Amino acid sequence: MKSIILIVLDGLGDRPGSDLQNRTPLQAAFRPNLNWLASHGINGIMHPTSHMSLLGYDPKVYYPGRGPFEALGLGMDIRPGDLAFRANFATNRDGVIVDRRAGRENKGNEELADAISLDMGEYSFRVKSGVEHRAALVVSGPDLSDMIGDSDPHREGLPPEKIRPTDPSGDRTAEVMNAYLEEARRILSDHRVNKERVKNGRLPGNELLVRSAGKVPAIPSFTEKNRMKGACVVGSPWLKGLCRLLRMDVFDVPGASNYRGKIEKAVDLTSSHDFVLVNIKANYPLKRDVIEDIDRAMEPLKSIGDHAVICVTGDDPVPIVFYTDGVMNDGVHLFDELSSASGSLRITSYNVMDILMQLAG
Amino acid sequence: KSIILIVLDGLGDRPGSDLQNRTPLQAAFRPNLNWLASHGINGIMHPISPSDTSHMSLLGYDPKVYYPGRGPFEALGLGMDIRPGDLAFRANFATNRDGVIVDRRAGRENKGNEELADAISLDMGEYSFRVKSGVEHRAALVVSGPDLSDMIGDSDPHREGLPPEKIRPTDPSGDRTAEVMNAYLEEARRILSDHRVNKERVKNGRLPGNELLVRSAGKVPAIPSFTEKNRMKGACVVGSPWLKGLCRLLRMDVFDVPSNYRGKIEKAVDLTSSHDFVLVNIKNYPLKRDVIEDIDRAMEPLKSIGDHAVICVTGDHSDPVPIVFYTDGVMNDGVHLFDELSSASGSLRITSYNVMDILMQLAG
Repeated sequence: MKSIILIVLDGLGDRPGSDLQNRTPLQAAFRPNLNWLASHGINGIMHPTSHMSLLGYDPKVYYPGRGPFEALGLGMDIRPGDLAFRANFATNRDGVIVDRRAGRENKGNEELADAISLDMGEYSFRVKSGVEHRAALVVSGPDLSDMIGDSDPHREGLPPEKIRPTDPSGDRTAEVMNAYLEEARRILSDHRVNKERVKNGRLPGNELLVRSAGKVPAIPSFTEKNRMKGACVVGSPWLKGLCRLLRMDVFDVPGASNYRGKIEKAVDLTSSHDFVLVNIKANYPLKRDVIEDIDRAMEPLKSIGDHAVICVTGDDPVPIVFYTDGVMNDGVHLFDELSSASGSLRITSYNVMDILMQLAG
Repeated sequence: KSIILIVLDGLGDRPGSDLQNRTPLQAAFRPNLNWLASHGINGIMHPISPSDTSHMSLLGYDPKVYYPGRGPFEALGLGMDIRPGDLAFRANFATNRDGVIVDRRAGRENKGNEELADAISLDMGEYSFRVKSGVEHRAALVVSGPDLSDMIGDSDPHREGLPPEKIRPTDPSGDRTAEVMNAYLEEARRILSDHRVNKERVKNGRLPGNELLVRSAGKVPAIPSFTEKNRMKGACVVGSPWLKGLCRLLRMDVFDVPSNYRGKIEKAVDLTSSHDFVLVNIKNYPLKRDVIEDIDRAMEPLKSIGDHAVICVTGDHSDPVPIVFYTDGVMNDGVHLFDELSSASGSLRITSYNVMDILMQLAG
């Protein structure tokens, strides 16, 4: 049975401009490889995180929630049953939140994240810091519930709130979370980065203010879910992050853009994997030339039809094209927003993975 | 208790007058490394006897057996995944004007090679062929299938003026592999010769890469999992194609953070929550000093994770190196500084072989 390569082009669709003579970047672009794919394949229009459905997981049964999402955004590996918070490094002089953002200071934020990444009891606390005051906290351990309130008072002038239950399933999490917040409180207050800050007249981040608690749900392995072996040629911390949540191997291949390498690598993994998602990227003439680049990097694809199925799709409604060998052509000859609307296919994020499994046999 | 093994790769030794007759390591402001030496066991490790790596024996593999082979290793260095049972060759794109090898390197032209590499990467039923291209004429072929043999010769004749060699079996068990290879190479030279980049070369008075010359056929042996060899789950925080590829060989999870010492160090620390072993590879005189100082800053988190991890730090070469092992309640053996001089005062006198032992028999 054949392998699958699903290539998602971010940004595509777009609208016409009189700059490209009232055509989209996609219809303006010299795109012979994508056009070839179209003429030798089946064609259509797809519409709906769109990336998660594509991978065959209904979002909203499986959507992990904003907390864990941030944690994904900031490197960081969560697991089902883990509790995630969005966090701010903030200032707390004499028991009142004076600046929920610690002036948006960044220096040292990294060592402060580490210093308050720890274990206590059966529990494990991970903090990682992003841009300015932004940060994420991931807790893991027994009994975790997202049925709790926020630490963040939501405005200057209030003390940090004690976490409260919400409903009685949260009682444990709250007791545990208030005890962690205190712990982090002293460590933060005592750290040299912050003693440095007061001296030099800067605002210290001596509170980790947490909010938007979200529990990571069931989420079956990629294998469990789709009984196949999965790889992502993805650059972007959250996709890299999500792919690892579902246990698919990840490969970056960046540059010192590198479309060629991402396609060539995705073709390589065809040897050792059943399914390879490769995610592309994200002024009109420029948008055009970028597509023309992308198309040149796609020459490998026309010849693996005997051993892989190839899907290209964008990410309201976006073109989609399916090619493998022995596929009967739709009658569509170009790949773009108009011409592809004459395709036989009218599908949804969710049908993609099915059509892919069938073309593969 | 998890293990983080930090290999300081290319550890500037040999004293220099510039640093007042001290080493880069000895002159570097090293409080974190030194902290570990104070709170731990110290000594000198002798990397394994007679060779591009001592990393292999740290992950607990005797490099005498299951060294992959020069073929596989080339492929490994171009970022190609290999698995047990594949055949791997070093390769050159070459010019072949009517049956004779005229330039064994296609003049070192690189432009368009990767597309040529692609066009001759293909499934021919039960066998699969993957060619990736490197700097200049440099290439590798990996071939996958049932019962390949490396008991075969070379397609490369080693000098200009001769024809490409048909592949001969060097023993009865390579007769099948030779039949497959010769047909593939004939198929390949027909694809190449007709490609647009080679046509746009003869057109433009350049040297076409119309021939794949293969040599050093090597079959990647059985090689246990990392879990199979060591009975734990491992990850590598490494950049560097060869090392990443080997890590995928051993079936460990590979992670590449991209001078992000801090970030590699703290990714390793985050991985200790879900992996029992994590390998981390870090790659004039005052500048070398100032790098070691930059590395030392990155190791700040390590100071506080000994309650649930074991930290080890050594060097490697690019000749014995310093090594320090730390965890909670280890029993400091009296050395206070990390460098190739003061680490000699420590208790430990060991080889790369011994490292797994000290680690795992120290994590409980």
